[PDB]
Amino acid sequence: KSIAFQDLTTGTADNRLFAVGLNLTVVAELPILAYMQQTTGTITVKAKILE
Amino acid sequence: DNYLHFQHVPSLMNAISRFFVQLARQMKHSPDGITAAGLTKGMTKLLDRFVASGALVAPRDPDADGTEPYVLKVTQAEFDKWEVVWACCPTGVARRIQGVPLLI
Repeated sequence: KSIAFQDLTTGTADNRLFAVGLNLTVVAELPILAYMQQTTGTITVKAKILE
Repeated sequence: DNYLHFQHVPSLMNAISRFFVQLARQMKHSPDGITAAGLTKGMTKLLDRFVASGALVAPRDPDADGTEPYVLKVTQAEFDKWEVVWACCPTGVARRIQGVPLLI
């Protein structure tokens, strides 16, 4: 939202040219991935009576 | 002779099994899914509730067995096979009583 333009020419005493500059910043979320190896297994559930 | 011919002993375990089934069905919709870490917290909560209701009691002999009413443990052999087991000490019933009169 904040916009402000800066002048870049001393004057029209040399070339008759008008120049104006602006500065911007860009925020980017670069992704990095770590390779994995997949294996399968099993989980079993049992119920027991103590002693 | 398995302490099973008493009516309530199968009833407690059947109720706990039904509760576990309902918990596991809901857990399957979680992002990770069924996990050994996830299956311990819920079981601890339900077993604590059952202890609070009075269904599970401490072992009769504190020397031989620990004071805890239930033991929940997870064991791992290799990486493919996991195992989750819980043991319980059911409440007893009072059905046979004997009196012995004496004379001073």
